[PDB]
Amino acid sequence: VTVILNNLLEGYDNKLRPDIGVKPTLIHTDMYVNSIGPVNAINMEYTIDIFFAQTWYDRRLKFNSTIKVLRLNSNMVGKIWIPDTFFRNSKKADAHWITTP
Amino acid sequence: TTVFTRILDRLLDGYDNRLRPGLGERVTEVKTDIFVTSFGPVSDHDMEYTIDVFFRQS
Ligand SMILES: *[C@@H]1O[C@H](CO)[C@@H](O[C@@H]2O[C@H](CO)[C@@H](O[C@@H]3O[C@H](CO[C@H]4O[C@H](CO[C@H]5O[C@H](CO)[C@@H](O)[C@H](O)[C@@H]5O)[C@@H](O)[C@H](O[C@H]5O[C@H](CO)[C@@H](O)[C@H](O)[C@@H]5O[C@H]5O[C@H](CO)[C@@H](O)[C@H](O)[C@@H]5O)[C@@H]4O)[C@@H](O)[C@H](O[C@H]4O[C@H](CO)[C@@H](O)[C@H](O)[C@@H]4O[C@H]4O[C@H](CO)[C@@H](O)[C@H](O)[C@@H]4O[C@H]4O[C@H](CO)[C@@H](O)[C@H](O)[C@@H]4O)[C@@H]3O)[C@H](O)[C@H]2NC(C)=O)[C@H](O)[C@H]1NC(C)=O
Repeated sequence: VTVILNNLLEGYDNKLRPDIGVKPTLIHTDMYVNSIGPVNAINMEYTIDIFFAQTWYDRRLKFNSTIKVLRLNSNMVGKIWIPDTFFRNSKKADAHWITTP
Repeated sequence: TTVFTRILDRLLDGYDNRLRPGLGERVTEVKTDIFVTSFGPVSDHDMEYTIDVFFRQS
């Protein structure tokens, strides 16, 4: 499996999105809301905790093997292109880093 | 000493932390233990509570 990951990362440019010169990158988004926190009417804001998932296609990361799926923690998240998704109306947003990312 | 240094240096040669132990062979079993040093204050205004823990995983 290490060979597969090394081959995928070999000759990979994470600065460029997939289909950079072909078509828009289609991303399918999912949300699971754990809790909509208290609504601060004084500040006009509300806290919300979510599991945010994004699915897209990157033909650069194609691999032919019997594994059929590589399940990985955050370690390679910085090694590939990730969407630039941000929340437009978020006064403050934080990711979680305990125990690990 | 020399034996200690060579053991430490050569331990991770050819090691991939991206993969869990026993990937494709078995299920990784983790034994968990918690020692609550101090059950922190419970915040009614937040539905929140703090707890200081020594968290052990084997
Ligand atoms: C002005 O100046 C300030 C101060 O300098 C500056 O603020 C700083 O901004 C930078 C971003 O620009 C920020 O750096 C990143 O932090 C990432 C981790 O989280 C850190 O923050 C969390 C939470 O802090 C935030 O909390 C609030 C929001 O939630 C809010 O206050 C802020 O946003 C705040 O930042 C914190 O919990 C973390 O604590 C630790 O745990 C991290 C675990 O990943 C670890 O990286 C940290 O070093 C740190 O670990 C030590 O401390 C803990 C205890 O706190 C101990 O338990 C540990 O043992 C350590 O002693 C962090 O503080 C951090 O992950 C970023 O580094 C990752 O990403 C960058 C960018 O991609 C990479 O270059 C890094 O290599 C690294 O990427 C690896 O890991 C990710 C997964 O996390 C993988 O996806 C990557 O592929 C990669 O892993 C692969 O490669 C590496 C080698 O590259 C390899 O080792 C791996 O095995 C693997 O192969 C980055 O450091 C910084 O924290 C922040 N400083 C502050 C706030 O003090 C401003 O930006 C400046 N402003 C301007 C405009 O200039």
